[PDB]
Amino acid sequence: MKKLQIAVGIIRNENNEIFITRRAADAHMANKLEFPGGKIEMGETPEQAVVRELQEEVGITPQHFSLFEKLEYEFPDRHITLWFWLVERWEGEPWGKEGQPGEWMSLVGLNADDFPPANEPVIAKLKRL
Ligand SMILES: Nc1nc2c([nH]c(=O)n2[C@H]2C[C@H](O)[C@@H](COP(=O)(O)O)O2)c(=O)[nH]1
Ligand SMILES: OC[C@H]1O[C@@](CO)(O[C@H]2O[C@H](CO)[C@@H](O)[C@H](O)[C@H]2O)[C@@H](O)[C@@H]1O
Ligand SMILES: [Mn+2]
Ligand code: NA
Repeated sequence: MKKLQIAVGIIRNENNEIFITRRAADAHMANKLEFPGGKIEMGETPEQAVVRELQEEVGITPQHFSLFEKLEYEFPDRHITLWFWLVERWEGEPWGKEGQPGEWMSLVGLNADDFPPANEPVIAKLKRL
C-alpha cells in the first residue's frame, strides 16, 4: 500500500470564507471538494510543501500560517498523512491557476460529505472557530 505525506492549505479570508477547489473527475477522490495542496516531496519540509503547492494550484504564497491539524487516513488503496495548515495571510489572490474550479465558501456552510472522508474532523474543528 502506497504511503503519502500531503500538505494542504485552509485559506480563510476576513469574512470567514474558505477558498475551496474541486478535484478532477479522473483523480483519486474524484469530484470531491478539497483544500488546495499536494504531496510533500523528498528534500522539502511540510511548511515548504504547502507554500509550493498553493503557489502551483491557486497562485498565492501563504505566510505566517500554522498547523491546524495533522492526521492519518487509510483509504481503500493508499495511506496518507495530511498536514492541514491554516492560512490567514498570503500574497496574491487565489484562483483556478491549474484550470480547476475554485470558489470562496462560508465556513458555516461547509458539508463534510462534499470532501474526502479524511477531512471530517478538520471540517468539524473549523466550524468550532
Ligand atoms: N489536495 C488535497 N488532497 C486531499 C485532501 N483531503 C484528502 O484526503 N486528500 C488526499 C487526496 C489525494 O489522495 C491526496 C492529494 O494528492 P494530490 O492532491 O496530488 O492529488 O490527498 C484535501 O483536502 N486536499
Ligand atoms: O509551525 C507553525 C507555528 O510556528 C509559528 C512560530 O511558533 O510560526 C512559524 O512557522 C510558520 C510556518 O513556517 C511560519 O509561517 C511563521 O512565519 C513562523 O513564525 C507559529 O506561528 C505557528 O503556529
Ligand atoms: Mn493537489
Ligand atoms: Na498539486
